[PDB]
Amino acid sequence: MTFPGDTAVLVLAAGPGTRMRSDTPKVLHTLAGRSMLSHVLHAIAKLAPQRLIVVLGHDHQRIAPLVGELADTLGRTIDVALQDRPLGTGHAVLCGLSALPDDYAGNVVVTSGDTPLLDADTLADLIATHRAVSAAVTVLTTTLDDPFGYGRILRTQDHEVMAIVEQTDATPSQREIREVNAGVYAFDIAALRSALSRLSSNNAQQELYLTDVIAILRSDGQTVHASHVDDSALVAGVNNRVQLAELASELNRRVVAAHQLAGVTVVDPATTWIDVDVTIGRDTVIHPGTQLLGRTQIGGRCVVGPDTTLTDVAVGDGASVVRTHGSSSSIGDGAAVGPFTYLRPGTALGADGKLGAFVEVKNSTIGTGTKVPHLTYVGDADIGEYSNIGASSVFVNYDTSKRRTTVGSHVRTGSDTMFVAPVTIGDGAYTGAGTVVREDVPPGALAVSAGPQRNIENWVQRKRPGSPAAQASKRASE
Amino acid sequence: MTFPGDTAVLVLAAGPGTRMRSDTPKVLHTLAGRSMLSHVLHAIAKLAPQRLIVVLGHDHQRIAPLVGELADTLGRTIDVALQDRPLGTGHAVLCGLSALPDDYAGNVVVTSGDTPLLDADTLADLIATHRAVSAAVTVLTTTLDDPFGYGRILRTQDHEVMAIVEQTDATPSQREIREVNAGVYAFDIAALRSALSRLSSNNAQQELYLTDVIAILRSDGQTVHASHVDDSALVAGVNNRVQLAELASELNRRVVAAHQLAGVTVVDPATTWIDVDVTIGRDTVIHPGTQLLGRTQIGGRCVVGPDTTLTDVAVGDGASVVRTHGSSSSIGDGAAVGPFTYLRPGTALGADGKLGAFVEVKNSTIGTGTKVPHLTYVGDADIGEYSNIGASSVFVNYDTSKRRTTVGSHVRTGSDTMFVAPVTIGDGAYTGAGTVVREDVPPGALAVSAGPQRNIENWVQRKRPGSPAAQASKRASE
Amino acid sequence: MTFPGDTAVLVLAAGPGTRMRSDTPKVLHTLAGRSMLSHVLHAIAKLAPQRLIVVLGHDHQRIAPLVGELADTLGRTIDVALQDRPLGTGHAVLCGLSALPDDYAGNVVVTSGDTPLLDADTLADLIATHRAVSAAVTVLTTTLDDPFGYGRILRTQDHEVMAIVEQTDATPSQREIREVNAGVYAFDIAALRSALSRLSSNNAQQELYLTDVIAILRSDGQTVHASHVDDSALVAGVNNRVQLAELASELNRRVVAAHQLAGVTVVDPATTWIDVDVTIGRDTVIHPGTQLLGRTQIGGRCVVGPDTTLTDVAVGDGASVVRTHGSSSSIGDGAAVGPFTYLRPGTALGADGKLGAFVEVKNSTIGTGTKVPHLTYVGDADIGEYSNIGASSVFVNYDTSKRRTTVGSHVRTGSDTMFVAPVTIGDGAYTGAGTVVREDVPPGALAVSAGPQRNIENWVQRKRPGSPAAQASKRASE
Ligand SMILES: CC(=O)N[C@H]1[C@@H](OP(=O)(O)OP(=O)(O)OC[C@H]2O[C@@H](n3ccc(=O)[nH]c3=O)[C@H](O)[C@@H]2O)O[C@H](CO)[C@@H](O)[C@@H]1O
Ligand SMILES: CC(=O)N[C@H]1[C@@H](OP(=O)(O)OP(=O)(O)OC[C@H]2O[C@@H](n3ccc(=O)[nH]c3=O)[C@H](O)[C@@H]2O)O[C@H](CO)[C@@H](O)[C@@H]1O
Ligand SMILES: CC(=O)N[C@H]1[C@@H](OP(=O)(O)OP(=O)(O)OC[C@H]2O[C@@H](n3ccc(=O)[nH]c3=O)[C@H](O)[C@@H]2O)O[C@H](CO)[C@@H](O)[C@@H]1O
Repeated sequence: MTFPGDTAVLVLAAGPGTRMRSDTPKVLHTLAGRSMLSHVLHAIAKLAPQRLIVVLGHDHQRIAPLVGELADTLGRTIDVALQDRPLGTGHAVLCGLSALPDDYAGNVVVTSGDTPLLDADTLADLIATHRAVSAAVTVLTTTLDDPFGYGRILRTQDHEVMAIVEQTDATPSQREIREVNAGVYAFDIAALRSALSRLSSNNAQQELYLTDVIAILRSDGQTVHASHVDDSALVAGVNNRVQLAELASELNRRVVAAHQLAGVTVVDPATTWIDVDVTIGRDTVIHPGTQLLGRTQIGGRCVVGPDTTLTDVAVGDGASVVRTHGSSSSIGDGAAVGPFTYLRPGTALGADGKLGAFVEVKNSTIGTGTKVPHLTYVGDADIGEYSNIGASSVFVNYDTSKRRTTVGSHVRTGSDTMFVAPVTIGDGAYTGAGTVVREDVPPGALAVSAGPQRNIENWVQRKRPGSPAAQASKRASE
Repeated sequence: MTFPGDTAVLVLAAGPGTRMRSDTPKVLHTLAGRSMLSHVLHAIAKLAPQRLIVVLGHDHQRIAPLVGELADTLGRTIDVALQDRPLGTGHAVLCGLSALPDDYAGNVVVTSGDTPLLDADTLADLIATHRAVSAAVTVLTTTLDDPFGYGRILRTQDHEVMAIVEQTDATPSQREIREVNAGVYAFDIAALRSALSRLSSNNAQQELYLTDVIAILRSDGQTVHASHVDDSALVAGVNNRVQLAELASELNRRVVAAHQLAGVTVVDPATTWIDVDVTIGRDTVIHPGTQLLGRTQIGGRCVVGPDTTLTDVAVGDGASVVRTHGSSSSIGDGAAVGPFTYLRPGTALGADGKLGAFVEVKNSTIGTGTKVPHLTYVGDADIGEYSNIGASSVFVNYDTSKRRTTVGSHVRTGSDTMFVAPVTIGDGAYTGAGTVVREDVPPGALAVSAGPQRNIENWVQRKRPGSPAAQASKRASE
Repeated sequence: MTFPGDTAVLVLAAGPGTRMRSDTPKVLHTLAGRSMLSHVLHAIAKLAPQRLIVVLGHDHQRIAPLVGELADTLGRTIDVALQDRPLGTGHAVLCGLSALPDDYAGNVVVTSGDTPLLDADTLADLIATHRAVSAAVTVLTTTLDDPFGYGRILRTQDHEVMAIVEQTDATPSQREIREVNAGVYAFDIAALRSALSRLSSNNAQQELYLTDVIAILRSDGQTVHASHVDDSALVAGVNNRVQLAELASELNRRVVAAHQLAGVTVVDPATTWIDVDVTIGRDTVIHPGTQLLGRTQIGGRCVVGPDTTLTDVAVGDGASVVRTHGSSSSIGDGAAVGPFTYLRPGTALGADGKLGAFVEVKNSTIGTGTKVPHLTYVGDADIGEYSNIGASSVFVNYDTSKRRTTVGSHVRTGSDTMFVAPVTIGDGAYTGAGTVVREDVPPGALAVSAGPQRNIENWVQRKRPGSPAAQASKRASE
């Protein structure tokens, strides 16, 4: 942050990713609310290289679209190079180069589409070191407890880099090496072209190994330079779903920490999932088993969770959102939502409103200070202020009617009222318990439909004789 | 996988397990859906020894039954040796031997009933090494950060094994040894009998230590061989509930990983509990706070969780099961269940069906494409296809009547309908909101019981004067 | 446990705690159900020093009250020293000394208000070592992977302590030191006064560093002694919310372990939060995603969770409390609560009672063997024994009426009954489904209000023509 020039970045993304066992292209799997690809491109764009090229393989029609979207989001131009068949990483670099002017003179940085955690600094350091050491190729390495599967970096006691050897081609002895190839490079474009031209597919994998390039350039008498990255997580890639979840977990730790340091109490970081676009205000407390997803925004002094999932929800200041499942909705200041509350898209709850337990709202607006405390569904309706919706009620329209039920302010509807849409209820109106409202109700009016209660006096003895409820017999002689 | 012959396995399980502080025999505590005992016997049977014997103690009537069950499940014969009083591990081995022909000539492998994670390879390697080194006794060891409580393996600089010393009998110096006895052995039966005969109870515990046997056989000039196990977890035992939860956690990690590698996305492995018999199809996504228990089976391309608990539930392909608690039930392809949904035993939901929020179903069948979206209980009933059960409804029978309410296809029942079982509703029937159905309803018919809505016009002012709902007064002059 | 005399303890708590980014004083943030301050004072009081003094800063009116409360709770006297401005830790010690008689002769122990995990032993060892070594000052140290931010303890090869150097004032070389100052001290009061008098504010922070005192006393030719604490967590302090959550997590591990060792099965310790005052009986099983808060007490042989949150709830023996959110309530032996159940303050559920799914109770008593199984709200009411409250019902009073609805024993109320408070229902009474009870109901009586079901026979064809529910047409010709 930022890059020099002219710098061109290739992002290899044309591998089959068979180890994911997925019918969804590897780079499109997500963590923290962005696909791996989106993560990679966001970091790269922040460095603003002259050219940004994504090498894609056979399923490129499924991916190029996303790339164009990111191009626009990122305010820049991102090109696509094709590689019909995965003949190797080296071959992929060729294809990606084919999208540069044959006379390109800038540095060529190579990275992968499956390293979500890679950051601006690590890249900027990479090129900087590459220029300082006047290297023909610079390669990022890191050390792993288990180096299995990755390229072993061969050094002489000199610490001089000799070559990179793949897991498949390595000897048992070489496999003990725990310093591995990160797969992030900086090249002198001419040396890169030269070296690539000479690759051979005589491998355990019979492919064209981009990694062979550090060996040919050693042998060319060129400057070959490795650069160790300590924070190995930054350089970690995703080849299967085990590694996906580990990177997800690790990214999540960093996002949660940042929030904690900015004044957010997270009781249980290991159990609080927060996407990268989420914002949270000061002195807010998040309880365990909570996930805040998409573009969710929480104000200050809120209490969220436990066991709460919010996608693209906006929460004002001083609100409580407990054991709630919700998406695309707004909760105003000092509102109380939960526990056991479901908000569907389109829900807007005003300041000091209350959505209680076993309440669901979809596409509804609920005015300041209004309470829907119990066992109620509110669909496609607008409610006013300081009203009180009785328990066990339902606002529903049997459709595709786009007419909305309307309820005024200071209303008090009775337990078990069914509102058949579309209907209009006036300010300070009441409804009787067990009322079916099919007709508008005037301000100050009382709507009712329930019949009068009648008592059948010795009914249990007569029509349920001998039962335990022959405890009426006990009660009588007492 | 598999074993040589003749090989006889003793499983010591006759200890009191006092450190569990439980009124339930240690080996019967569970993890990942099997008792420790069931885990142990499953691994052993896979190796198919000639003889399999379980030594049990005083509460053997509570355990022998389970053993016979496992015998049948495992397709083999498992014997029981008794040890009335826990006089020691050595003594337990005697008792277990008493169930072999006095002239038994095979190798005797000894293991414990409290090591759930022990695997086939570790055992097969054990006997193999025992035969190769022509050992009189071979003993599995491993190294622990905290070796507290376990037998210290004493070696000379030779790496030669000299003896095993128990925590209780060890010196402060010996206690620093971090290589410990795993309690898994292979014996030459004759040397074992010989050695056991000579044990003495002159201990800190005043018991007959099976471990003394490696010392007497050293002194006998017999071949004594230790075999180190690196993956210490495999050899970890459960003596208290701290260790139980650690092994549970570790087993769970391995089960989740396997699923991830086979193409299942688990967002949060630390918070996803999956029993050993559960199956999950490709590209399925499991969200945090989910447990899949018993013989639950999930198809492909499903979304399960967050906060979902399924025991013996079957889920087709492309289904969503979110914030659901359920057991012994089936959810067909493309069905949507949750959030906040409860399925009790006997529930069968057809393809493309929907069980919504704050819905409970027990012992009911629900046809293809049928929706029960809100606040409804469906008990002991059968519903047809493409129907729509209105919110806030109840299907209940006041019993022990085994007659089932029946609802046809393309039905649309109105909000707040109570169905008193047993009743039959015909295809394309409707019910009015707030209807109590006690009588059959013919196809194409409309059932209703609710009264007409009536409005009492200035009622709030008259019977609740001065209230905030004197906002009718405001409304009138506006 | 216990302390010698005369021993005086100063608790520094007058720092601004800016790194918390909180409008709530650092020492008042909580973990495991106690503020850091309450944790600190509880441990100190258990040692019973002659004098206990808390140094507070500008917001002391917000804290001194809590201190007085703890004074009473702890059965002792705790004084407050003021320090108007945070001029440094050394300066804070002065202020705290100002609350001792000018001729005080006892030892002075200094500790911080932000070290929740500090235990009795570590303190008792501190003074004991201080007296043994006849030290003028003894200082607790510990070793950290990341020593960032803490005072580096400078030793000569002698292991002799030379000085403590702060992060801000340390050299890059000194910063590599990973042995750090714990900020827990024991002093000879005279040497302490002497040394403090000579402090200088010529610092990177330009403050009066209590830490300089170990240097002046070295230079005084006094005895200076460091004491290493291995369990670094005991000596860990909270300066930001990252460290808060880590200590919370670590404390929680220790509390859960203790319970496990006393015979409580916790399936998932990392996901089970248990406050310090909670009690749990033998053979109880706690499932993942559970938090037991405040003074919650669980009997024996219970099943609690998953996804259960209890604050100050009392649970008898053999009860199941599953996916329940509850506070200030009681659940009797063998009761079944959940899943998806909400208990508000004042709820008392008798033995063998059942609160089912999507049920909420507030301030209500529910007799032995009574069942409220589905979709019901029970507010401010008293129910008798072996009754059965039908699904989809509501007990609610439209208020501030303190009269309580009353229901007798062996009652069976029908699905969709609304009870308008206050009302009285007699033993063995029944209610019809869809009944609005506004009037008392006599024993053995049947209350009803619902109208008779009527059928409109070809209604779908007539008033919804062409619809899919023209499957009545199909049904007719079949
Ligand atoms: C380059 C090589 O020989 N091996 C390196 C490669 O191993 P590894 O075998 O992991 O390389 P992959 O097969 O993951 O591919 C690396 C990147 O190149 C892409 N790709 C691969 C082949 C292809 O024909 N087209 C294509 O675009 C992949 O989509 C991926 O984005 O990366 C590791 C870091 O994670 C390094 O330690 C290895 O030394
Ligand atoms: C055998 C011995 O002296 N000590 C070993 C024993 O310690 P440890 O003291 O853990 O042995 P336990 O008391 O757990 O018993 C070991 C096994 O033998 C059974 N049992 C024990 C006593 C008895 O009289 N009857 C009986 O059947 C127990 O149920 C258990 O299945 O196992 C440890 C491994 O976990 C080893 O490191 C110790 O060196
Ligand atoms: C004392 C000092 O120079 N540095 C020590 C201080 O660092 P550190 O910089 O962490 O010290 P803090 O600023 O946290 O304050 C330490 C304690 O003293 C209190 N306080 C501080 C300043 C003040 O003017 N008034 C006041 O009461 C704080 O509220 C806190 O309770 O504690 C660390 C342990 O956590 C040690 O490793 C450092 O060597």
